[PDB]
Parts: sequence; C-alpha cells; structure tokens
Amino acid sequence: DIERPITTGVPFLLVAADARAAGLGDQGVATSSDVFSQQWNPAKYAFAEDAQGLSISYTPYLTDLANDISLGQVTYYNKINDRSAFAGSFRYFGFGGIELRQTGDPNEPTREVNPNEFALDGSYSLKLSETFSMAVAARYIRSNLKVATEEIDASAAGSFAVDVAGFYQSEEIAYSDFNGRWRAGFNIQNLGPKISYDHDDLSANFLPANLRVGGGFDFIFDDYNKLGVSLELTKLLVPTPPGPGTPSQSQADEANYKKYKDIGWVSGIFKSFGDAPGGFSEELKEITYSAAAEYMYQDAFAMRLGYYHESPMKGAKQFFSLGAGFKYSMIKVDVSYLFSASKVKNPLENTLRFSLTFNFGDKYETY
Amino acid sequence: SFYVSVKDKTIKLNSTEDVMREVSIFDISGKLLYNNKKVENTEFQVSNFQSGNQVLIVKVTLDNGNIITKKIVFN
Amino acid sequence: PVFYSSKPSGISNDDLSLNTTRRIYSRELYPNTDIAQGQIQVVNTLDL
Amino acid sequence: TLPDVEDINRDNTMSTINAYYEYSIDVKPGMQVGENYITDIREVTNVD
Amino acid sequence: IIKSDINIKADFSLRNNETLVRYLDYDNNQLAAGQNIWSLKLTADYSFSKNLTAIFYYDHSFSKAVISTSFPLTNIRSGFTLRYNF
Amino acid sequence: IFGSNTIDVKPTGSVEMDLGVRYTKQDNPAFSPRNRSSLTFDFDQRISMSLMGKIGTRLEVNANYDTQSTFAFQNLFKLAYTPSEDDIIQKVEVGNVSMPLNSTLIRGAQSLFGVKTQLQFGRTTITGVFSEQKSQTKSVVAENGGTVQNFDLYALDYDNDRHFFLSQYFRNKYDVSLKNYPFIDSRVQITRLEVWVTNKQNRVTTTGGGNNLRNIIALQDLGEAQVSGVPDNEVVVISSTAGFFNNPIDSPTSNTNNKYDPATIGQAGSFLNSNIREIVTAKSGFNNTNVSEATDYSVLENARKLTTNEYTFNPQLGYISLQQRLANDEILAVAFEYTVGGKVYQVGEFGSDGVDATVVTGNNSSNQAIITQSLVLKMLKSNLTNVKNPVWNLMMKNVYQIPQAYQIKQDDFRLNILYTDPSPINYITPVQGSSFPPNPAPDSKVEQTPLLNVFNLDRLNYNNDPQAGGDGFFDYIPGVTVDVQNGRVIFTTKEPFGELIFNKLQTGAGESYNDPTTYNANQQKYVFRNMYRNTQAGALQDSDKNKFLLRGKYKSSGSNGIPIGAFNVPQGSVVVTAAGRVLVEGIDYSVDYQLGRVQILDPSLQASNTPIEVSLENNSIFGQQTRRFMGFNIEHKISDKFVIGGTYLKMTERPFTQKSTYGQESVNNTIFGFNGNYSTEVPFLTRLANKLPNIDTDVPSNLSIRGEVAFLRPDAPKASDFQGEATIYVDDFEGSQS
Amino acid sequence: TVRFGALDLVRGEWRRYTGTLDANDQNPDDDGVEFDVAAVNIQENGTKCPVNYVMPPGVQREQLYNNNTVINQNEQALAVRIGGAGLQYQDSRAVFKNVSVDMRQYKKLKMFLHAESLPNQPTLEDDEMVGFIRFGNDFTQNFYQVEIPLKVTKTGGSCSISPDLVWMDDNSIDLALDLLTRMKIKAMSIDINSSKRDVNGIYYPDNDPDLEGGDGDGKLTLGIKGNPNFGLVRNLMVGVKSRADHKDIKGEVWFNELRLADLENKGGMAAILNVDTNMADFATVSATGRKSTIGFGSLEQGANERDREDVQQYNIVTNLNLGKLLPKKWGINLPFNYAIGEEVITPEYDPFNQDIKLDQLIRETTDQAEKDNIRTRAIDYTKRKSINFIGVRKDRAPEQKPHVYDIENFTFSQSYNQVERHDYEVADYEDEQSNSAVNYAYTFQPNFNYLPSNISFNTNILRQSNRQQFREVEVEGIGLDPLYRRNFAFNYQYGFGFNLTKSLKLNYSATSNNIVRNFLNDDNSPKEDFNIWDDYLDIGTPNQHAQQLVLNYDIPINKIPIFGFVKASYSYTADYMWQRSSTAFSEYEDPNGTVYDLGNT
Ligand SMILES: CCCCCCCCCCC(CCCCCCCCCC)(CO[C@H]1O[C@@H](CO)[C@H](O[C@@H]2O[C@@H](CO)[C@H](O)[C@@H](O)[C@@H]2O)[C@@H](O)[C@@H]1O)CO[C@H]1O[C@@H](CO)[C@H](O[C@@H]2O[C@@H](CO)[C@H](O)[C@@H](O)[C@@H]2O)[C@@H](O)[C@H]1O
Repeated sequence: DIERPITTGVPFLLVAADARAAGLGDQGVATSSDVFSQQWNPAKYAFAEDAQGLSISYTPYLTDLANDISLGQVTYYNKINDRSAFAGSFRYFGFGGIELRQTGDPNEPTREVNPNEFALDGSYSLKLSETFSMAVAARYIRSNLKVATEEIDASAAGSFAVDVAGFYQSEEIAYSDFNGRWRAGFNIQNLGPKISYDHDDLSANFLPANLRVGGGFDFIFDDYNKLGVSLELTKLLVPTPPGPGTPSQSQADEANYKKYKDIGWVSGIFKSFGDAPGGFSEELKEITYSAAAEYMYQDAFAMRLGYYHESPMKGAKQFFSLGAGFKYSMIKVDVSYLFSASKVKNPLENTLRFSLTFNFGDKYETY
Repeated sequence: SFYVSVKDKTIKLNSTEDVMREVSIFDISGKLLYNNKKVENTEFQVSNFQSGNQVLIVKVTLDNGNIITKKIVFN
Repeated sequence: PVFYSSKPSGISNDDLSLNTTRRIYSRELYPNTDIAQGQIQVVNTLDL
Repeated sequence: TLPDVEDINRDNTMSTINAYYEYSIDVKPGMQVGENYITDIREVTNVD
Repeated sequence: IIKSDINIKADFSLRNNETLVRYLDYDNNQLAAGQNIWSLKLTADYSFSKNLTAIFYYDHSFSKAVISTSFPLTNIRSGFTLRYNF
Repeated sequence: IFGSNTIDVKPTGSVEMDLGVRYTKQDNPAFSPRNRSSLTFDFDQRISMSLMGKIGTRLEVNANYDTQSTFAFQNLFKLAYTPSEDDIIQKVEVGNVSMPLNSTLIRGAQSLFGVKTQLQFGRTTITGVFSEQKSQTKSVVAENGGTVQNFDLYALDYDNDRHFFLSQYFRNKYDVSLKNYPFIDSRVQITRLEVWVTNKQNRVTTTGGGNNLRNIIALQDLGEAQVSGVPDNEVVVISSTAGFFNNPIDSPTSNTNNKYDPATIGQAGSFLNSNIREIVTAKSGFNNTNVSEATDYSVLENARKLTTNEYTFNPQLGYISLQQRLANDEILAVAFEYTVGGKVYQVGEFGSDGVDATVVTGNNSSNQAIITQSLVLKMLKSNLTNVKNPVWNLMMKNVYQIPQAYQIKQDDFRLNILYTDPSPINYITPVQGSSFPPNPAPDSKVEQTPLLNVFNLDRLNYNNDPQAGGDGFFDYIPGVTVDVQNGRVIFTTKEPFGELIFNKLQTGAGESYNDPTTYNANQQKYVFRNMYRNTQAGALQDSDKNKFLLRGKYKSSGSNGIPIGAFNVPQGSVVVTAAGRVLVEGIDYSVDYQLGRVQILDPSLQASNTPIEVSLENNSIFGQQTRRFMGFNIEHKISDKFVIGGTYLKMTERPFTQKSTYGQESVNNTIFGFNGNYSTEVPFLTRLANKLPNIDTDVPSNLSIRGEVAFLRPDAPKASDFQGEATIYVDDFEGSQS
Repeated sequence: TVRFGALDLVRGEWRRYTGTLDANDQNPDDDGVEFDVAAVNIQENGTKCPVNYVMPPGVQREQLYNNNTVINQNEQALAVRIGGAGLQYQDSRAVFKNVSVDMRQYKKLKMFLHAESLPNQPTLEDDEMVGFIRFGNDFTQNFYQVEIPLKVTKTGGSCSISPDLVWMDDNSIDLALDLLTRMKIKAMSIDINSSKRDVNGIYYPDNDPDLEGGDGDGKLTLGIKGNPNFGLVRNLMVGVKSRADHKDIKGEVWFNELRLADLENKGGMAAILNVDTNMADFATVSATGRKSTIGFGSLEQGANERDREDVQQYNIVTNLNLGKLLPKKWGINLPFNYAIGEEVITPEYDPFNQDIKLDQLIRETTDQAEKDNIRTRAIDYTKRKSINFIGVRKDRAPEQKPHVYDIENFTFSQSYNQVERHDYEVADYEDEQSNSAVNYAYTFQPNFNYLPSNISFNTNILRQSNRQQFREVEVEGIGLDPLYRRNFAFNYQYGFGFNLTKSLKLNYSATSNNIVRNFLNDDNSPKEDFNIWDDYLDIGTPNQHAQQLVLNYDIPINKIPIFGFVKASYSYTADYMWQRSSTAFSEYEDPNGTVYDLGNT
C-alpha cells in the first residue's frame, strides 16, 4: 500500500476542479486551450480561440452521504490581443453552512460556520513565438477548515504562491492519412512559502509544489472529426519524509524528521529530485503519469477517455475517466465520471462532475 | 422538525412527532463512526460516541423510510 | 493559543520554552497518528 | 458567563454524600514502566 | 447601453421575548428566558439581460443576550448572486 | 458515423452563483481573543441544468444535473447511439443504463451507470454491460396486505428502566391477580398519578403543562405494609421495622400504612419531623437512626412533573410505563391515588393536597425568611443503584418491547417461546439423571408442554375464552399481555424466567428460589434468577441461562397496498412471488413506484393468507461499498416461437479497507445460466373449447413453455484477503476501547 | 506543574469474566490476582518498555482519504495482564464478548498471540501460560475450548523486538473447524459422567487413552462440553490459563486479529420450468416447477445469506370461466380458481447441533432408528391448496328495469385455503380457512316519504382451523399433544338510506359478529374430530353487535316569511355497540365455588 506519502499543505490544490480535465484523467497541461486552462497550464490562454470566457465547475464530495460538500471553481479569461491573455480563477472547497446548535431549543439563535478552503489566482500569458507561449501566475491560498471552540484557534491560515508555465502548439502538419497537430506544455505550480496551519514557524507545511510536463497530439480527419491523445507526467516538488531510518530506535526517527522538517521550500524543490537511497529507477517511482484520448465531432461534441496512475507507494490513486461535452451556441457543458481501480477508496467515486462555460466576444484565428 | 445538538462531545437527536428508526454518524471521509439500528425514539442521545474530529454527518432513517441528513460540528 | 500565535506584551520566547508552557504538538505525543492537513495539529493539554 | 454554583451535575440539587473509590499515583523523578500504574513511557530528545 | 429597473426589497424585524417567573409573597421576579434578536434582509435586483440576472443581498442579524447562558451573536451575510436562465 | 451533421442539444434550466462574505461574532468570553470574529468568503452553486437533444439523428442525449437533488441517482446522464439496422452494433448506451432480464433465477439490474452495448449477428442478440450498480436489492414478505416483520428477543433483553410497579403491594399482587386472566382478581382503579423526575432540562415554558417545579423528597418505604409471603426486609429498607407499621399485614398501599405518613409528620410518634420538608435539613427530618441519603430517601430541588404524554399507566395492575427510560442516575418519584370500590387510597403527596412550595414571613428582604417546602413522594428509582433494595424490585423485568412495532393487532401478531440449546425447541427436557416433578397440576405442567403454556401465555382460544391446554397461540389481551399502542408484550408473571419456572420445577419444600444452593439441578439449568436479582450487564456473567427466545412476527399495514420500505423504486425492478410463481405486473398486481406501494389485484391471492415475496431495487442507500456489475446476455432465435438464452453475470464489491469485519462483508459472486422459451398457438385447444355446451369463442389458444437453469459461483474479492485466503475479522480489536 | 496531554475514561467492548472457570478453586474474589484487560496501540504503545508494540507479520494499517490526504488507521490488540499474586496451577482469567457469529461458511479460525514477562517480576517460562479461546452459547455448559501453550518473548535487552519474535508463529492459533466437528461427533459417545471428562465436564480428546489421533491438531488442545454451535456463536471468550504446577505465574498476553479464513465458496444450481396455456378465453393453466441445490443464491447474497438448503417446489394455478358454459342470453359470472403446490426443503446442516452437515451426521450415527429420525426431522415440507369462487354474480341483460327482488343485485364469493406443513419444529401442521360471502345492494330509483333510497346487506361465514403438533426432536415415537385453534365466525351487516323529506335524511346501519362454538365439549376442551364443514350454515351466539344512525336536517324555517334569513342545519349521529365478554368473565368462579356472570359491555 501507500508507503512514505509526501505530506504537503492545502492538498485541495491538486484536485482536478473542472470536468473536462477530469474526464481526461486529471490532465490539462498539454490539451487544447480551454477556459479551464488555469489549474493546468495558464500559458495556453494566449491560444484561446474566443476573446473571453467565463466558466463554472462543480465537483461534489460524498454525494450519497450529504449535499453541498463540493469543490467549486470559477474561471474568467480575456485575451486582449492575439498574443497576450489575462486570466483569473477562484477554486473553492466548502462543506456549506453548518449550524452550531448547542442547546435543543428550536428558537435559540444559532451560529453558522462554513469551513472552507479557497485559492484566488491571476495569470498573464504572453505568446512569444507563433507556436510557443509562457505565463506567470500569482495565487493566494487561504485555509479556514477549523471551527472555533473553547480551545481551538480557528484563525485562517494563508500563503502565496507563483506558477511558471509554458505551452507549445505547432501548426497543422499534414501526414499520409491525416493532418495532425502537436502540443506540449509544462507548469511549475505552487511555488511559495510554507503554510503555517497553527501560526507557528516551528510547525509549517510545504506548499504542494508540483511539476506537470506533458505532450499531446491531435488526429484530424475530414476537417470535422478530431481525435486528441495527450500524455501527462506529474511530480511533487516536496522532499519525501524519512521512513525506516537514515542517520536509539525512536531517536533516529525523531532526528530524521527534524532534518526533514528543517528544509526551506526553495531547497525542498531541489531535494525533491533525490532525498532517497535508491537510483533513477526507484525515483521514477515517484512520477505520476496520465494518458487521455478525446474525440471531437464538429467541435461541438466531445468524447473523453483517460487513465490516471499514481504510484501504489504514494497515494495509490489510479482510475479510469469518461467525459462528454456539448456546445449549443456559446454554452459548453462538460460532464465526467471516475471508475476507480485502486485498493484505497477514491472520494470522487460515484460522482458526476459538471462544468459550464460561457464564450463571448471576438474570435481569434488559430495558427 | 429535526434538530441535532452537541453540547460536550455528546450528540442529541430531537425529531419531533416522527420516530427515528436508525442513526448513522459519518466522519467526512465516508467513514462510519457510529451506527444504531435500534433507536426507536423521538429523541436520542449518542453518549457512547466521541471522536473530536469537528465536522460530522448525521443520517437518520425515519420509520416512514425518509432519510434526514444533518451536518454538525463535534464540539 | 494567543500566547503562541500573537504573543502578548510582556511574554517572551523564553517564557514559551519551559516544558510547562510550550505548545505541545500531536506529532510529539502521537508520532504515528496521521492528521488531515488543515485540521487540529496541537494537543490542548489540561495543565494543573 | 455562568454563575458559580455548588451544583456540578446541573440537577438543581447539591449532593453531600462522600461514597467514592480512591486511586493514587506517585509523582517522583525516577518512575519506570511496570509500577505505579505506568504502562508506557515516551522520551522526546530534541524539542524545537 | 444596458437599461434595467432596480427592484429593492428591505425586510426588517425586531423580536423581543421574555419569560418571567413571579413569586406572589415576595419580590422574586426571576428572568428565566429571553430573546432580543433583530434582523435586516435587504435585496436589490438588476436584469443585465433576459437570461442574466444579478441580485445584491445583505442580511444582518444581531441577537442580544437576555440571560447569561446565551451569548450575543452577530451574523452578517452580504454579496452578489448571479443567475443565468437557459 | 452519425446520420447527419446537426447538433441540437439545447440546455435548459438555470445556474446560480453566490459571491459574498460571511461575518460572525459570538461574544463568548471563554473563547480565545484570536477567535473574536469569523470573516469567511461565501461561495455557492445552485446548478439546476437540463440537457436534451440529438447529434446527427443517431446520438441522443438526456441529461439532468441538479446540485440540490437526492443522494446520487437523480442526476441522470444518458447517451444513446442508435445506428441503422444493417450494422452489427444495434445500440450503445453510456451513463445511466439498465440491464433488464426476462429471467427468474438470474435477475438483472435497473440502476446502473456504465456502458451497455447490444449486438446482432443475423438472429443472435448479444447484450453486454459494464457498469457500477447504484442500487441495493431489498426483499420484503407480505401476507394479507401488510409487510411481515420478524422479531427475536431473548429473555434477558427486556424493556429496562421504563416500567415500574407503583409499590411493593402491586408487585406482590401482580402474579396472583393475573391467575385467571383476562379476568383480573383485583378491584384496584388508579384515578390519579403525578410523576416527578430529576430536572436536568431546566426550561421554563407555559405550554408544556405549565411551570410546575417543586422541591421533592422521595421515600423508598413510603406507603408500604407487610406482605404475607414476603419477609419485611424484602419490602422495606428501614433498618428496624419495630413500631414502623400500623395497619394489618396485607393492607393495600397507602400513606397511613407506616410511620412515614406525610399527614402525621411529627405529631406524636411519627418517624419524621418537620425538617423533612426542607432540603437543607432533610437528613435531620428522620426520627430513626440508620438513615442513608440515597437508600431510605432521595431529594430533588427543582423536580419536574411529567406531562400525560410522557408516560402511561395500567389503572388495574398498578404500574407505569415511561416514554423515555431512565438508564442513568435519574430519580423517579410518584404520587398516586386509587380506589378499591368505595375506598380511596393515596400513597404520595399531590400538588393539590401537599404543603405549599413557598412560605414567606416578614415584610421586606431585610427581615424576610423564605421557607421552601418539599412534597413527600414514593421513590420508584433511586439516585444510586442498589439491586439489594426493594426499590430495585419495583422495576418491572417482564415487559418486552417488540422491535419497530407501533400499532400491533390481534390476527396481525404471533409470538412463540423457544429454548435454543442450540436449536430452537418449543419444549423443555429434564437434565439427564433427573425428572420433572411428578403429577403436576394442569397449569404447572412442564414435561412435553409447549413453552407458551409453561410461561402462562396460552390458556385461551381465539375469542379469549379459556381452553384446556390452550389453542397453541399467544393470548392477546390488550389490558394484560400486550400494550397495543406501544407494541409491548407483558408476561402474566413478574419473573417468568425466574420464580415461575422455579415453582414449576420445584420438587420439595427444601428448595428456595432465593437460595441458589438448594436448586434441584433442573432449576440450576433453567431458572434465570440473575436477570431479576441483578442488572442486565451483571446478568451477562450468567452466560448459560439466556437460552429462552421470544420469537414471532407482526403485520404492519397502515394503509392500502404493500409497503415495501423504499421510495422512488426504479421502474421494472419489482418482482412479486406468491407461491413459487412470479406474478404479472399488469394482471396480478399493480405498483405505485413513487410511494413504494404494491397493490395485489388477483382476487384469489388477496383472500388467501399465502406469503407474498416482493423484491425490488433500493437506490436510497448511503455509506455502501462500490458495486461493480458486469456481464453479457445471449438471445439466440432458432424460430419465431423458440428462443434460447445464455446469460452470464458477475458482481464484485470493493471493500473500504482490506479488513472486512463480520457482517460488513464483500462479495465477488459470478452467476451464469441458460434459458429456453417456446410459445406456440394450439388451434386444437380452441376447437375443443368450442365443443363445450355453450361456447362460441374464436380467440386463439396459446401454449408457453419456459425453462431456465442457473449456476452460482460465489467468492470474496482479493482485496479483503489475508495471506491469500478470504478473511472475515470476528474482532480485529480496533473497535474496542472507546 | 502537571500537564495532561490526554486524560480519558476508557470503556472496553470486552468484559472481564467474573466467577469461576475451574471447579477446583471455586473462589474467584480472593487470592489477590490482579487481572487487567486493556489495549495496546501502534499509535500509543510503539515505545512500550517490556516489548514495543508492533503489527503481527503481514498485518498492515488501514488507509483512508480524509481531505485529499492519506490517513493510516490505528492497529490494535487486546492485552491481558496477570499480576499480583499470580495465577494458580489450574486457575484462569478471561474476558468475554456477547456476539452473533456464523462461521459455518469458513474453514479456519485464526488469531495471533503474544506472551511476555512482567517487569520486576519472576520471568514467565515457555508453555506455562496457556492462551485459550472459549466460544459457544455460554462459558460453562455449551462451548468449544481451544488452548495453546504460549512461548514467551524474550525481554531484558532492547525494548524494540522484531515482529516475528513479538508474534511467534508457534503461538498463533490456526484452528480447522472440521476438527471441532470431529471432536463434537466423538463427544456424542462420551456421557457426562465419564472419567474421560475433566472436572469441569470438558471432554479433551487429547486426554483420551482409547482414542487414536487425539483432536487431530498437534499444536492446539481442543475441548468441548455441551453441544455448542459455531453456526450461531452467542458468546466469545479469550483468556489465559496456567500449567505451571508448583509456581504462581505472571505475565502479559496480547490477542490480535481473531478472524475466519478459507471461505467455503462451492456454489450451487437452480432450475425453473414454467408452463402457461389458455383455452380460448375459457380456461388458463399456469404451472411452475423449481429445484435449487445447496450453495445457490442471488448475486448480492453474501456467505451467510446464500441458500443452505435443497429446495424442490411446484405450483399449479388453474382459472376457469364456468359462466361461459351457460348460454350468454342470461349473463352468469362464475370464475373458478384452483391453486395447488407443495415445497420440500432439505437443509444442509442438521437442525440439531446446527453445525454438523446433515449427511455427515447421518453417516456417523450407527443406529438405524436414529438415522431415520435425523433424516425425517430435518425435512421442511409445505403443501398449499386454494379453491376460489370469488365474484359470482348475474349480469343484467341490456334492457330491463331494476327491481328490488332481482337476483342481479346479489354477489357471491367463496374462498377455501389449506396449508399442510411439517418441519423440524412441528411434526404435523394443518391450517384450513373457508370464507363464504354474500353481498346485496340495490339503489331505489324515483306525513313523509317512507321508501328507502337504497338497501345494503352482506353476510360472511369465516372459518379458520389450525392444528399444531410440535415434534419430539429426540425420537419420532409419540410427539407432543396437538393444539387446536378454531375461529368459526358468522358475520352480517345491513343498512338502508332514506330521503324521509326533501331536507330530512336518515341513514341506518347495523353489524353483527357471531361466533360458532360447536367444536367445544362441555368443558373447555376442543373436539378432536371436528370438520370445518360440519355445521356450515350455523349462526352462533352473538359476539359483537353495533348500530349506527345518521340524521341530516336542513330546518325548513324559511317557509314562514319572518325567519327566512336563518340557514340552520342539524346533524345527529348515534352509535351503539354490544360486546360479549370472555367466558372467564361470564362464567367466573370465585374460590368459594360460586359462579358469577360478570356480564357484557
Ligand atoms: C470577471 C467576469 C465578470 C462577469 C462577466 C459577465 C459579462 C456579462 C456580459 C453579457 C454577455 C456575456 C455573456 C455572460 C453570461 C455569463 C453569466 C454566467 C453567470 C453564472 C451564474 C451576454 O451576451 C451573450 O448572451 C445573451 C444573453 O441573452 C445575449 O442576448 C442579449 O444580451 C443582452 C445584450 O448584451 C440583452 O440585454 C438581452 O436582451 C439579450 O438577451 C447575447 O448578446 C450574447 O449571446 C455579452 O457580453 C458583451 O456585453 C458587454 C457589455 O459590457 C461586455 O463588455 C465588456 O465588459 C468587460 C467584461 O465584463 C470587458 O472587460 C470589457 O472589455 C468589455 O467592454 C462584453 O462582455 C461583451 O462581449
């Protein structure tokens, strides 16, 4: 099972917040540009066909057990030129309003709490060459899951992070049986200071710094039927905490945890590439990969299939994903479903994601 | 009609008029922390349960078969 | 928690390092107990 | 905000019976597991 | 370029409650329960389009403590709700 | 790939987004100053989308997304790809799909989410499905309408801390008064009862029967006189009874029976002084010496009076039934009044005839004196439990709560008593080397006697008239043996599994029910004295006596139609079986799907008493394991009247963890089978029908033959296996030590 | 300063067994033995000084997702500490749990065990303390006994000891329940007074000189006392026992992962045959035959829910429209329904002993009469017969004037049901029900009026007969005396509505319930040879009689031209009921011998 998992703060940032990418095995770093291209690769907002767009996404949790426990995302982008784009997003995980009814009197005034976690980020993407673009994103993260009691401090914990991303999209290149198009991208995410959940520097958690690299290829048939195959690789940029021992019995473990927790996040990024007694073969074990296929009909209907595979030693979150998309006039509707193939229960099992995006403004020609 | 109250690590269920048949208390992970198939009361107190993990989901099966869901904070 | 997070006037870091006043974290008492991120990580000790 | 009352179980009445069981624990520097109801001892070496 | 009527609906409520137990033979008027809660719900509507509607809301409730077992509570909920019809 | 190029999937509904802030400030001074206020961002989505349309006249979309729906199944999404008839692929479905099967041994599934494909090779139809099952199969049994609910209660599982005799007089009169039930050998008529309990709610309200709070002192021995067959130490706790009683031996319970009479407090020779009326001086209020604060009496300072909806009482047999049981240190005290013909007896002190709550002397607060006086009541439950005191025996142990039963009726209730050692046997056998008492009375027969007769629950026929050996059925007496409104069964003796069976097994006068060392080795095996002389937890230590089983059933109908215990049942998932044959959904019965009501339409089955089994899919489930449903069905067609099938199904549950605890197991079952269907038309049968005297019909005669064989290959999933073997944990010991 | 990182009251699901286990001592509350039951945690006892707590080899902590984070669950073992004066030679201390466990579908019962010495106490030696499982329906009369001498983990040096040395495979209980079955079958031949039995009555096959092979397990000592049943375990007990003769021993013993293994996953089969035919809208026949074997079941059914019995069932339902055999010029509706079916169920396990398969017990009996009794008492047989004449009426020809004396205003219904059963609990069961109903209704079509607006009347004869003969499970020689329940009733109710005036309206209704007691002797003894058709058209004594009268009046005061503004409306409803009292009241006999009629209500 899971051995020596990587411990990071605010793990809700790694959850796929849109149905389109979730239907593609939780990957978007090298897919076609879309309104949700902020969590995955802000650099391809400069390749958007529409001038601006606004999207709303809903990812419910524990659907059979309760309602209003969900991860919500609102994204807005607006590419002012054919080379630059401005984008902002708001991911929000909350349990909904919870009534703190202490006594049993029906009419007693009750305090309502809404434990929640949200991230507000804005990105600027600039198209350097006709096929390459880069982006920089600044994110504010706030964690407010704790509820105030006589002993518990419920002060929200906050942190800031920056993202550096790049997107490559080649021109339509003709082949023997079709005319394809190549895509690639990278996204270094959540680069920022440690988040102190208990407002103490001695107890700080690494931000979920993450590196996504990926490539995509589009099969174009009859200029109206498109099949897109994308592969994504993901690696956390957080050092792995020690397990058995690597210097009494508990003294060695305590010293190892002391050394692991006394690492800066900038230094932790480089310690991620290593910090293990194994070689390259055993450090490739920490690499998460995801494969996806997407068939497009008239650019208004999409069928999405994807496979996501984490290492069984780290998280062990592996599943198959199915997705569908419909565009009426300017409304695109995306739904996705997850089939888990892992020993550990996936909290998003038996859950249908919903995404709704509005496209308006001018149209930009694709190169 | 249905009220759930937590005073000191104790959960009190108050379902006026209607009789509760079963109560299942879940931590917010899908994990069942407490289940009682034999409540049969209009008021029930979960005194043999204590977790301290803040947010809990109380699902109550009524005698009619209706299922009432309430989210609580385990003070 | 005000003594540990927003230190009041007249309280120093030395006052918070005694084994009678320092904040006790759950990992010290329960190194093998996993706690969800964003949840309670400190042990609220009853002090006599 | 509650008034101080000589009624702790909040049944409006003040009990005056002293029928109870007694248990005691020694507090001394050299306590070890196996005596004085001690079942486990955890040593912390270098605390931040 | 966009013309719309603004609908304002303001709902204020002030509720007072007191439970007193009175002794007949001596001055022992005991305050057993009470509530002093006032609330204000203000909403403003604006139709940016036939499909798109924006509503501003502001809910402010303050409950005073009548007896010490209750704590004074302030609840303020304000923001914008955007509704799009299909 | 699609018929045309049109795409007309038009969204319907609305989307709402809440963007705002939430501010909260509760002024609890115990809270940290860091917790003085909460300022959180508020976000909310209220999607109520609907999606309908087509893509190229071949793909159909039917989706509905609502964030405020039920658990998971109201968010439907159906993709249906229907190509032309000449293609091998006939129909592909993705999303909410169903796998209906025309089979009795192998049932299909209606609530599935996955991929369903249908193939046609000339005349052979192949239907394959891979999906996740969102529903759970539920089966109910109905006879004469209402659903049948079965119960099993062991002797130890009585309704504890709820039912109390009002006095030792009623307790000791109970057995003899019910000897010739339904006739009650007692003229006791309880006219008035006031019940007081420890007040922990502490709420003043004018609608809950007013604000009647009083200081209370509850005396264990109040109103008690001697009992002929019972020693005085088993009736009263007073250390010395010398000069205590002042009425004849078998006098009915009344205030004037002893020197604790509230009416004679401190007159000339009472055992109580005026100090008894004050909480502070309660101890000094006793004239007798050895008095303890929780044995002889108990005090409450703001005791709350129960309203009439919080309890019921039996006016004739002198006991009470609380709505809420007192399983904790609560004090129970009562005042009651009853008539025996023209005579009126009172045992407690009512608010109407008791001392005033408050007496004030003086003119102002500087010199005023406040005297708060207590009502003297009869203690039915003490603050501190002591099973050696008679107040413990006031608690009835002979009342059994039928689970889930609220409106039980005669002809809708069955009860039998079994001895399970280990199999259920409805008679008692003597211990080897011994015999039951010779030549017993007909009412004390034990040898070869059904246990209902042994425990005095079957002496009447259907019309409640006495019958020599009974009618084999539980005597349903609304006033004696059952509590119809609450669905409780009450034995006609106070200790049916104790003193009653001891008496029926007694062989000589040298054996005493209160002396276990004198038992005759049949009483050693069968008499469960500890369930009456000890608490239930304490009686758990006597592990070999909890072998008598109360077993039966009752019918819960309520309204017309069979209640199947599920709402919004998926269409086509209901199967009804009468006597091994499957009924027809249009002829024999009708289904109200939204309310979960099954109505039997066949007139012969309604007036039959035959047990009707109803199976259905329940999609109102939560906290269940992920259920994978997959399989294929073959539908070969030799001729227009002969069809063969080849169904094969597999279902696997995904455990939450690798440790499957007992009861919460996971299955990996595989089922497969074959079916045949031959349906011909026989003109000969119609021709023979026309040969009958007055038949002139022309409708055809049809013969239908259906055969099916099924094989089940069950297993457990590899996930919940320990060292390569299917494993169920009786106790992994993780759930102990809360 | 004392700082409590934790401070709890801890309640355990396992209860210390108080009272005696060995008959040689008979003094539990003495001898100063400190018996402690607790739990040892990976989360709290990873640094325990005698031995660090570690998971048994192969055991892993459960893993769950709390909020996008992996949470390792706690792993716990039940710890038993024996201290103070120490255990005597044959003394034992145990904890128990009340459960409901069926382990017939599994082949192995397993548990991990650990033993260690107490610090500052004499060292516990190997095979001196014996861990034991005792389970059954109790701990004194009906239980299996599984014992294992315990090897002691060597302490003294480092507190961190390898899991293979904390949880020795030599100390693990690995029990095959087939060995328990063999032990029980062998103990069937050991009487309770045998010298082969222990002082506690436990039969130990390993201690039997005349038996070769012992209990079939060289690692475990197996015992049995009184026919327990692992098909329904109501009592689970683990504990420690001593074998050190001249020594008082102290130590700590851990129990972990008590589990069932090796699921018996052999399946089953079922077959269904359906024959449906119709005879030109006159007769329809539906026949069904069902055969299922042991191990069959539904897809969703678990190990303990699948079929544990062979089932053979047939059912034939026949419907005839006998009214069509008559000329259609007068319309007779005469539907005839005939249903017959029987079901035979043979259980996998013999109902006696509940945990030995029926065929195995039959084979290992060596007594022909006992073989026949065992074979016959296990059969669950049900036979059902249903004859129905519901809805008999004469239809109206398409043009006649309705008349009050018409036979078209009548409806007749007759239902007969019979159930014959015999199974492990009843040697002979017969349930007979007969229902005859006649309905009449006529609506009249158009000083004060006296012609009724409508007339209603119906009569019901209901006769339920029940015979119950509980079987003797030991021998099929005589059996219990049969019990008879009879519910012969005669019901009739009538009602007529009136339109006495244009405003005044009168409705009357009366119902009567009669009971027929022809089946009772002079005393309160039912007659043995009483047929359900004996005196069918017999009206019995009245049991319940009720009357209802409804009056509606509009108060025609508007006729006079001075009170025409009044709109009065008067309604009067009256109810009466007479209820026969029980014979216990109407013939009550006081102890002095006088018989009193306490009357009705
Ligand atoms: C940070 C994001 C803030 C939120 C942005 C909202 C933008 C609202 C503009 C409405 C809109 C976008 C669709 C949005 C709907 C999604 C709502 C989802 C709610 C989820 C709960 C609908 O327009 C479409 O929808 C139809 C609705 O029926 C319209 O019909 C008609 O609609 C009405 C005539 O407009 C009729 O009155 C109605 O009779 C008809 O029916 C059609 O005209 C059209 O198809 C059209 O956008 C256009 O309007 C202008 C006006 O200023 C906007 O100017 C921009 O403002 C800044 C950008 O805000 C930019 O910086 C700035 O450069 C630029 O000047 C542009 O946007 C422009 O392109």
